[PDB]
Amino acid sequence: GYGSWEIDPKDLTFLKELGTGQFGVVKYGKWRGQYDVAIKMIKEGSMSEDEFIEEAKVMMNLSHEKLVQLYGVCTKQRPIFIITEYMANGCLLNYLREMRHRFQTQQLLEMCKDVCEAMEYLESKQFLHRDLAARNCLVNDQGVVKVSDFGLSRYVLDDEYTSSVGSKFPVRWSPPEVLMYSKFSSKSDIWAFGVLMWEIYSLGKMPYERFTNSETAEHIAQGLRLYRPHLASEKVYTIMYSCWHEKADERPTFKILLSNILDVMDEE
Ligand SMILES: Cc1cc(Nc2nn(C(C)C)c(=O)c3cc(N4CCN(C)CC4)ccc23)n[nH]1
Repeated sequence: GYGSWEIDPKDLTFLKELGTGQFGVVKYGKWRGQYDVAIKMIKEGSMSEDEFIEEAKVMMNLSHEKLVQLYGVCTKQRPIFIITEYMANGCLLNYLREMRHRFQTQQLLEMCKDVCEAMEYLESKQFLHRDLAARNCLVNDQGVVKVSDFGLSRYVLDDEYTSSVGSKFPVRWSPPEVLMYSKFSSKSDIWAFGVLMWEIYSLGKMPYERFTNSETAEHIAQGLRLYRPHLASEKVYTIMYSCWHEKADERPTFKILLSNILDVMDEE
């Protein structure tokens, strides 16, 4: 079985429906009567057994404070449950678009820092995310941003690349070598991170806000990039822009990006 990862359904309680997507309903509940959890009730026939086993392995091997944590699964009942850590402020993209937060740039840089820490860990484990974007990060009650949409959490979040069976490609988060040749690498994650920084500093604007995906691909083919968001200092823009070098091998690592971000944070 799944050992300690197999959660006893008797230890779950339900409080509120958070969402309903392609792979089923997500509810906010408690585990053991004390721990806040997001509970995904998997729609029967939305994923195969092998897919589940593969994606479970992914989440069970990876663990970091800035990665949305799997708590467990219930697999002896129908429907299947996936139990994850609860993130009270939900999706980062919607969070950024709420104008009432009136974010300081210090807050925005800390969001970047949180994600960069998670990505550095993934980098260290040789794990490629492949769909890093604000829509795929979650925010907890404390304003801490964490990366999700990996392994089983792809199904929890009703990932549109997964639910569209590859139809909806993240063009606006992709480097030229991906758009041209499907050449995925750590450096395609690095590129995505830069675009994410841009999303954060643009308070959740769609990247290439006046372009189609097709115009976007042409724009980057001309060596052109996203402008500096007004809220981003020149130093911050230098960091995000470094992620978009034409040559993949000229792009920084997440280790370097984290050091750059911290240096700017301490400089304020
Ligand atoms: C996996 C996981 C998901 C999760 N929490 C939430 N997930 N989702 C979907 C991604 C399922 C929401 O849509 C959502 C929305 C909110 N509202 C949104 C409205 N805002 C004003 C208050 C917070 C909170 C939490 C969530 N924690 N862990």
